[PDB]
This record gives sequence, C-alpha cells and structure tokens, in this order.
Amino acid sequence: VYSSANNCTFEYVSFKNLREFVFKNIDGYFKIYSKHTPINLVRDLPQGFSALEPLVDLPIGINITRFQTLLALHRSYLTPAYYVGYLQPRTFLLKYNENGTITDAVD
Amino acid sequence: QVQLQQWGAGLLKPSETLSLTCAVYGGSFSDYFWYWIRQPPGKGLEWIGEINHSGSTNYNPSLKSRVSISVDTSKNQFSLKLSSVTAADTAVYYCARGQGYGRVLLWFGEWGQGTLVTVSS
Amino acid sequence: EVFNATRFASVYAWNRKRISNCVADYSVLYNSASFSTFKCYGVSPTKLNDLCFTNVYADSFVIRGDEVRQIAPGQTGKIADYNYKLPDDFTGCVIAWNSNNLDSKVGGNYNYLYRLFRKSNLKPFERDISTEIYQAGSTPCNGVEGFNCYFPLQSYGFQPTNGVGYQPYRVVVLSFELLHAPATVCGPKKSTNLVKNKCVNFNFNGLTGTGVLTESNKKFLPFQQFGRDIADTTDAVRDPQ
Amino acid sequence: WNSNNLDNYLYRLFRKSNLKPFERDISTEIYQAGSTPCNGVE
Amino acid sequence: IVLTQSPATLSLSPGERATLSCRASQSVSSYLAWYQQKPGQAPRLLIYDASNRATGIPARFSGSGSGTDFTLTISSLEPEDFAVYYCQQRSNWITFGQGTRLEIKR
Ligand SMILES: *[C@@H]1O[C@H](CO)[C@@H](O)[C@H](O)[C@H]1NC(C)=O
Repeated sequence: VYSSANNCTFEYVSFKNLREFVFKNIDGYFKIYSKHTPINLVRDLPQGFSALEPLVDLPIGINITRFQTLLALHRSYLTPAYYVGYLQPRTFLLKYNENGTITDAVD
Repeated sequence: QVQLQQWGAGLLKPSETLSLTCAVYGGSFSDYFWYWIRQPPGKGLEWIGEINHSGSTNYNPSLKSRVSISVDTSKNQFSLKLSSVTAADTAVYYCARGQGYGRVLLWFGEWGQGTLVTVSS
Repeated sequence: EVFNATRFASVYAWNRKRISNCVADYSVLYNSASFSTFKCYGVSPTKLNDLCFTNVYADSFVIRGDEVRQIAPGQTGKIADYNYKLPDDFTGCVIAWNSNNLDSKVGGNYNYLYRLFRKSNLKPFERDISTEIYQAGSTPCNGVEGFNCYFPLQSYGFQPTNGVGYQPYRVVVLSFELLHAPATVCGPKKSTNLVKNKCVNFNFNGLTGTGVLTESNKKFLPFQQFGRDIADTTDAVRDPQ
Repeated sequence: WNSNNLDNYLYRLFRKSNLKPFERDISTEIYQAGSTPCNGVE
Repeated sequence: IVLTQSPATLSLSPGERATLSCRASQSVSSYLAWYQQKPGQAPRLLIYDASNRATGIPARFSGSGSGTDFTLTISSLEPEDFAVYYCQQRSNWITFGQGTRLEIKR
C-alpha cells in the first residue's frame, strides 16, 4: 500500500497481550531483543520482572538518529496505545537462575 | 601490403562511362569509410569519393555527379564507376582508407589514370 | 545464475550485477576448468577465496574474444575506451571462456554492438550507454550523418567463417569492494569431526581452545552459544552444527 | 643506495613459504595453483 | 574557402627550420591535416586532426597552427624532405589540401 522502492540494497523475509522490544544500534548491527506476555490489566504493564532475548543481528550498518511507529484504520487522508522509553549507558547486576535466566537485577 | 589496385580506367573520349576497380589488396576492408581523390595532372588531389562502411555511398558535394561509388562487400573494395564522363572529370583517380578523426584517409593505392582523351601517345 | 546463464548485452551497454553475503569460495570455482582466462588482478583466487567485500559486482557481455586484453588495466582502443574502461586498480579477475561456441550465429551473430564512435574516454566503471552522432569533422552533426558525422554503434558481426580473432568470447568483468560496515561473503569455513573424550584442540565458531570434550546434561536457551562459569571461563559449547 | 647508472637481476614469485634468516632457494618449478603437476611442460 | 602555403617553392637547404603556413578563413583547427607527396606516389597520412602526427613520419614535422593561420613546423629539412606539402582543411565539404606547397631541398 505504501511501498515505493528505489535502488534497493538488500532485503530479508522471515486487552490480550503486551509486547516489548529493545532496539540498540552499535557496530553496524541493529540488534533487536524482544519478548511479550498478556495483561489482564489492559491499562498498564504490571511491575513484573522480565528479560528480553536476542532475536536478530541485522548487518544494516546505517547511521540512524530517528524512528517512528506505524498504524492504520481504513481511509483517513494522506496528510500533505503504547509507550516508549530511552536507553542510557548504565551498570546493572543480573541474577541467573538454574536454567539460566535473568531473574532480577539491581540498577 | 595495405594497397588499392587502382584499375579499370583507360583511354576515353570525354563523354562515355569508365570504371575504377580500386581493388582492396591486403584489406579486411569491411570497417572503413573508404574515400577517393582526384588529381589534375600536375596538381594536388581533391577529395571526391567517400563510401561508408555504415552505409552512405556518396561523394564530393561539389562533385555530386553521375559517377557512382559502391563497395562490393563480397570482394570488399570500393567501386567509383566513372559514368558518363565530361570534360571536368579530366584528372587522375585514386582511393583511400579513412575514418574521419579516429583516423583519416590513410591507405592509398598506387595511381589510377583516367586518359580522358581520344588521342593515344 | 550470474555467471553461466544465457546471453547478455552489448559491451557498450555492459551490464552490472550486485553480489550478497552468502560466504562463497572462489577456489570452489577457480578450478572450474572453463575459465579460458582468469586474469586476476586483485589477488589469486586460491588466496581471496576467504576475502570479504561489502560489495561484489559482476558484468558480462558478448565481445570479440580479443578484447580480453583491452580488459586489462592500462588499455586503449575504440572499445577499451569507447565501450568500457576498467580502472587501473580493478581489484578483480577477468573471467571468460568463449562466445563463438554459443555465439557464432553462423549467418552473422548480431545482437551485440559497440559505440565505436563514442565521444568521451570511458571513465573507469562508467556504465554510460548514451548513443550520439559525434562530429567526425565539423559539419554540425545534431543528427547529420554521412560526412564528418556518424552515429556511434557499429556491427559486432561474428561469423564462424571469420577466425577466432574475429570470433566472440563470452566475457565477464569481476569487481569487488569492501567498505567499513559488516561485510558480506566471507570465504570458506571448514569442518572437522566431534572427536570426544580425548584431549584435542578445538575451534567452535571462532571459540578456540584445548581440552577434552564430553557430553553434558545441561541445556540452555535456543539462542545461547557457549556457557561460562563464575570465574569467567568457558566450560560448555553448543556444537555450532 | 639508489644507483640507476647501471640499474637480468630477477627474484621469485611463488613458493612454499618464506625461509629462515639467511637461506638460499634457487629453483625452477611451477608451484601449480591447480592440481596439474606439469612436469617439464607448461 | 581555399588555404594557401607560404613558401610556395621553398628552396631551403637541409638542416633548416622549414615551416609551412596555412591561412584559412573558416577556422577548422578541429582537423587541419598536413601531407607530403612524392611525385609518382599517392601521398598518405603525414599529419591530421589538430596535430596528431601519424608516425613512421618523423617528429621533425612539429605540428602546430590554429585559428585560421595554421603552421606546420618541420624541425630540419633533410635529404628525404624534398617533396610537396599539403595542409588539409577538412571537417566540412572542404576536405581540401594546400595548393601544392613545394619545398625544394638545397
Ligand atoms: C527450570 O527448570 C526446571 C526443570 O528443567 C523447570 O521445572 C522450571 O520450571 C524451570 N524454571 C524455573 C525454575 O524458573
């Protein structure tokens, strides 16, 4: 519906729930960790500890400085329920259980 | 080696036709715009003929005359047949290998003499 | 697919093709016993089999075999200058076998041509295909053709009657460039066996070491590769295969 | 010193691996890059 | 247009800076050839296209000359340089030579 390709370099193809995704970008690698669960409490993510698992290692190697989300309905006009955070360099203290899993941490 | 056998001319009353089988000798001649020239006996040579490998079988614009050029791509040599001679044709005819600027009219045959006179010496 | 596959285009409109990451190995090829020429400027294929370029490109076209030499950095002529010019830094190799075999078209092989009469001198890697009636003299060309003016493309008429010098060879122009991002194809990657229970050296996906490899009852998440201990030492490896 | 007043010579192109300090290795082989063990004939 | 050369009959001695003028009026320095005829021999490819001297013919014929008055400059007249020169205007229907610029060895 909205796809205008030009001189393309390379491609790759592969209420009820929350969804989480980190989007770090170092060493020309837009690593994307992710995980998701349900939420009886529609309104907000309950203070529960979780730990995203590594999902991709795209070798895009591109200087990014800006993102934007994308949604839709049916017919609005081509003008002519979530919340993001922001990462910072920090030091953390993780705990691994028997199976090996980030149980909780100390910021 | 790279030579043009100026041949086919002869003694001539300055009214009939003649020929110049300027036979390409030692020439893989299917790539050039072979031209021709005309020297009044005792003067310099003025360009007349110009066949084209691309096509364009033509001549001196000042001498856009009945005399007709072609290359027998079979035998691969330029023709320049001296049709319906007049007095103004009185000279000597040659032929040459040309490219314009890549090269120019380079390889010349020996000489082709048009004896455009009834008289024999 | 981008090598041994059908016909191509005239070198004056020489084509381009981009190559991805997919590992690769020249040496799997190099000894293909077909490359009549593998004139290989960058490095020997037996050496660059592992050489990684952010970009690798293939060009391919039908030309009179001879033009092979003109496809050496440091060449001139109406084709090496008016149909393509390699750079004098062509990190690559001139692959070619022959066209006359599959390109004779006994009644005169056309389909391929060449801007014999091009204006400019080919800049290295110029893909330009702009046809034009250049001024063989100064008769204002602007289309004029027949004297001191002609168009650039002439006939690459290949025949079986005319000799191999005037017969075409299928010709490939290899060219690769490695910038600064994560590069693509990375040569080969060998594979030994899982020799176990005895003291051996090992190289598990770049993890090097020495020890005795046995079977463990451990299990971790499907994305982890190797396990460490409290003192930051490797003591578990998920066999990359 | 650069002496181009009299600047035959030759060296080598391909071989097994570099020698150890102060060794000589005159030779006339092929060190074929493909299996072809050309023996006397190129 | 007709060119013409300077020393029509240049009775120079060998080893001299022989040099033939070629004044035009249509200024086709984008060509301007220069050939030497031996009588009994069709003259070939001396000089052409600006100044590009086709070789075998020595570099003594230092080509030059632009605008309308062109000038080939033979370095040295020599025992093989007794012949008739032809600065060739081209690039139009006037692909013509000189008026038979003779240079006479002495
Ligand atoms: C850890 O592993 C055990 C057995 O494999 C399993 O029963 C348990 O659910 C896993 N997760 C834990 C203890 O958080």
